[PDB]
Amino acid sequence: VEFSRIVRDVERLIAVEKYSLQGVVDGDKLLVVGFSEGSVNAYLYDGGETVKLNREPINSVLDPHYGVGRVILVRDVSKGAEQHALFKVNTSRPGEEQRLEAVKPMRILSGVDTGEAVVFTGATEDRVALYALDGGGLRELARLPGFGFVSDIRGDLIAGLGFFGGGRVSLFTSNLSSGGLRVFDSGEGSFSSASISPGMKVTAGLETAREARLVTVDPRDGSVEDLELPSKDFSSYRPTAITWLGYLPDGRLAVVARREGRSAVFIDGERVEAPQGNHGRVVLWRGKLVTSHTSLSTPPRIVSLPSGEPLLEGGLPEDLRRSIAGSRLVWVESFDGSRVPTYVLESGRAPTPGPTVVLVHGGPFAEDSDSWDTFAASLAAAGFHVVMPNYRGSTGYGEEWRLKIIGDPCGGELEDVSAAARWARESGLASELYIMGYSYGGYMTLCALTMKPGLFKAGVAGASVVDWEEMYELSDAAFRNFIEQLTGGSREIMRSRSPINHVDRIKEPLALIHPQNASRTPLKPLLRLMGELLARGKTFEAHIIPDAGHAINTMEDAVKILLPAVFFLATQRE
Amino acid sequence: PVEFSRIVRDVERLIAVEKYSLQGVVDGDKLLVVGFSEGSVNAYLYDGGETVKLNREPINSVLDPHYGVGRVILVRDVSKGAEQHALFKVNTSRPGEEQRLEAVKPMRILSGVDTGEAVVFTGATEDRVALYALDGGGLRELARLPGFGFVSDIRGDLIAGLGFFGGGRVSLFTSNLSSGGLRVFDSGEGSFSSASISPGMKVTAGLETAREARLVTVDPRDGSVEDLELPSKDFSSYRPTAITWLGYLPDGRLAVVARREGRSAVFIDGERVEAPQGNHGRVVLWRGKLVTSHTSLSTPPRIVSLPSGEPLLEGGLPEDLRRSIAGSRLVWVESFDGSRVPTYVLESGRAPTPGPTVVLVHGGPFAEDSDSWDTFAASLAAAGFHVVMPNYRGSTGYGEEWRLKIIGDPCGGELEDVSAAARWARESGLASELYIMGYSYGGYMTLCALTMKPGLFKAGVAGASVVDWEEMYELSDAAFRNFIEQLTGGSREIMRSRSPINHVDRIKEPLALIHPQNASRTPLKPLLRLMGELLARGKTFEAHIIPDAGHAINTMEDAVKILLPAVFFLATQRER
Ligand code: NA
Repeated sequence: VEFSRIVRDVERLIAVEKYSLQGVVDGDKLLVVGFSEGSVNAYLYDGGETVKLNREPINSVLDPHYGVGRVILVRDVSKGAEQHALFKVNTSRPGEEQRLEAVKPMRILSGVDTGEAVVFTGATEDRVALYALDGGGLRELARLPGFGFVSDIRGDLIAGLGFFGGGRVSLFTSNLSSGGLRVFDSGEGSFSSASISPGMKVTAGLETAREARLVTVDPRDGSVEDLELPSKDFSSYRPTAITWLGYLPDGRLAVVARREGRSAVFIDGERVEAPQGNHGRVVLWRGKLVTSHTSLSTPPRIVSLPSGEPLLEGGLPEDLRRSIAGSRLVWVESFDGSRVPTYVLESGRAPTPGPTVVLVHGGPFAEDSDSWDTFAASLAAAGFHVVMPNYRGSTGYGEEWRLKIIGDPCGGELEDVSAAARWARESGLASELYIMGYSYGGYMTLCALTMKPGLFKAGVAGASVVDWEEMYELSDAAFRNFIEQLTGGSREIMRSRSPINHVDRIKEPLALIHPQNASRTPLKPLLRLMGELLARGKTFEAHIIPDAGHAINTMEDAVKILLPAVFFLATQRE
Repeated sequence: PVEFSRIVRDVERLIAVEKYSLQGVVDGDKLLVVGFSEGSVNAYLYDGGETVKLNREPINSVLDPHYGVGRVILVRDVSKGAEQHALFKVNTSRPGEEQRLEAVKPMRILSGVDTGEAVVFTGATEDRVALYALDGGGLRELARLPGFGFVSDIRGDLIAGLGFFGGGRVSLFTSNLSSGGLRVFDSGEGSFSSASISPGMKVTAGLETAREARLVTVDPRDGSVEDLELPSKDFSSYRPTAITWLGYLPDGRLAVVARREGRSAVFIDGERVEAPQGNHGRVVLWRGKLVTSHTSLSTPPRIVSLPSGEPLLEGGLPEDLRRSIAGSRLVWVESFDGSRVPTYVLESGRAPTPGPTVVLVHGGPFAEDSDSWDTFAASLAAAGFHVVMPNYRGSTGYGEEWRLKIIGDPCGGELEDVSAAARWARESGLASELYIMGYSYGGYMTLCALTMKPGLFKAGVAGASVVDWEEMYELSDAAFRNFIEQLTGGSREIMRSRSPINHVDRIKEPLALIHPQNASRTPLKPLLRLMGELLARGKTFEAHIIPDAGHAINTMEDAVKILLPAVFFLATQRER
């Protein structure tokens, strides 16, 4: 088909600037970070115009207290390095950077700038520690028992989140003046967000096996109670996650919470009209609410609420814009009676019924939400509708649903994926069906083509697992433990659920995209698969790529990993 | 930053450009052309400024028609690129309706002629190469051939052809439609090159000797050979080194296309006929005028009238792509033993001088880089690489002696010629950095260069490559087993010692492997073993295996998939 058009469109989708809202600084300017093709810059936004604060690209910026007249840039000390330096920029003098020399190179994990002290967590060779940098120099407030993140500061009280053991995220506090550490264990749940009330309590999002709650943790005694808000929109929403929360300067509590792959914005419990998708932090700016917004049809952008009008968004050309046309959540009926929550991104370049890709997510412990995805957008741009099923094993729909995969790889979850394909069929969406996925999704491609021949017209398997038994034996102890958990410790399940053992059954074209030198997705087992495919007469395409990396950031990453899947599907279509 | 979308747009347009091959004259004076158009290889009748498509699904070729026959025999791969072909008849009055010739099971069809009453062809199966005759009554094996063999011409009961029956030498052969059998004629002077049966039932053949070519008359009844005297001396004074094609026209005149230094000339009964600079194919008589094909490094294959040179059918390139070729030249590179390697150089209008340069190594090995259109070289020129195309020993076009030097010595003197062309590029001031790329025997040469000459090139692209002579032999059809024997001088030691899979530890440069999965000449299995070795020995590489495709690419999509990875790879290396 139209190869150069697909490439031009992929270039634009890769290059589109994506924005996140960091806070309000200086006198009522938005601090926003923009990401374009693996390059991060920080900006002041003030009504139409953006002004870049940093010189060379950065990693991130620390969280500013409302109105502070400076920004703290976090920047990799080397190309790719996992160690950082801190640089201050005065908001009145953008582009002029002052290296914070008192802070040696370390892995900067998080931070908040009070305007009087930069309070941050960092990992060195020796430790993870909470630090404060002020006029007198650098102080270590506390050593932390593992990775921790500062969430908020009000006066001398510091609140944060810690991966301090037990499998879940604890809350912690420290004191700006005297340091120390107080940890508040999350019990059956896991803390997701925290902000300090004007009354010096820690409001926190506490995610659980089912619904998330908003709790008040008293830092004087560790008492935890459900926090009741003046408006009951938030509690009647029944969130499963709490993304972020924060007190606004007027003392009202802003909460962003999620359920079923989309978020909602609340101010003192009252829900605010917001564009469908997912949202980030909320600020009050010139007396109006502002957030970031993303969806399957919309790259991360800054919007005004309640209108949803974009204040800052990357440009896509009209033609590409119209190709990526609208997302929706459908509950697909599987075999169990179970209902598989499935996102659908419609293509403006495909008729209905049209060519449809079931794009299976990796993990498996991950979620397909209504959030911008370069892969789904590229497929839509190339004239495919995209179906993204949260097969059992997925996160975002409670622990019971995630746990269903355990013991049963290439079982119920493959039935869920197949259920989503039949639904695409059964609803009038799909004229023809393809499967594509990476990581566990690549494994699902192979499982589909082996266990459900005739379901899909062709399949793309990226960074797939081909044989659990071999993998278990090749692997490091972390990955070995996962394989042991997934398979229920049965060598018999390792074998029967391994697609290399069922190559005879494949009847459809298969494209393999695979890293040449990735430690946890090794090439040898894939060479075996290809040998098995060739021996048994099967149509296959293969692309073996050195240094594939682990995110599609640049056009080069896309050309290596995404383009071959798209060109392969486009040629299989016609 | 690599200009990916610009590269794809250029590569797609250069692939897409229509290309034509002249095949004969059928029915009511209609030209029979094979054309790449609408993204695939098809067969067409041309007459009265219009084409009519004969086939439905894409094809590979057609059999040579006798003049005025009322059908065309399509040759189509029915094995998704593995080159097991079937034959399909189309009546010229009913284009687009195909009758499969079911009496011929799929096999590798090598050549053929359709008299209108007998379809005569050569084909290779697992156990033999054979000359076949097919009629309304059935299929006959006229003779088994001791190697690759090709039907050249039929007049009456007499069949003439050419055979690779030993030592890289080409023999003439005859058979009889009525009675079959095989007579082989070998020259002690060189190799026969094309053949056509005179009205007097002699076989006129090109004879390529050590350093020149000439025309001879072979009497098939007693095997006598004499020089053919022509009524014009232009041919003889032209001093050709190779014969491209010859054929008797219906009016009895003898058309000869002969060449030297990678450009051809057209002669009718010895007389030189004005033709566009480049290379020409077959000459046909159409409505009393001469028509041939024409190509050059800047000119995709087209069909032209002689002596005007005016095209009847041609594809056009847009100005931007036309300017991306700044020029071409033949240079003579001095090799390791003093031999002068005739080397075509395609200068990019998009590269500085000195600039990034690709040594693009031809396949075969019995093939040549000439002043003839090369899609791959044009794509490289468009992506900002100069292209150096060396006629390493084993190449055609420069005499039997140069061609036969390769026999028994793969990855020997011919690799030194490739390496000397590379050195010349750098030493002459053309090349700022050097890459190697090739397909088939050319991909063998990439692998041989990176194993035997580490550090000469910055990076290599090996497409459809020979990896291991030994395993390829075991997997080869009767024809290819024989050919492999000839190339290796029958030595299993040469088979091992000259296979790059046995020298993977020596590789120091980045390598891109490209291979059609159903390639039946250079199979995929040894490539998978090469990948295992590269991995075991900690070498960095990328690989691209193309589905439902083989050696003979006949669609735009498969061409894009075999070419684009190479250009992307080289573009990226250039920024390294
Ligand atoms: Na997703």
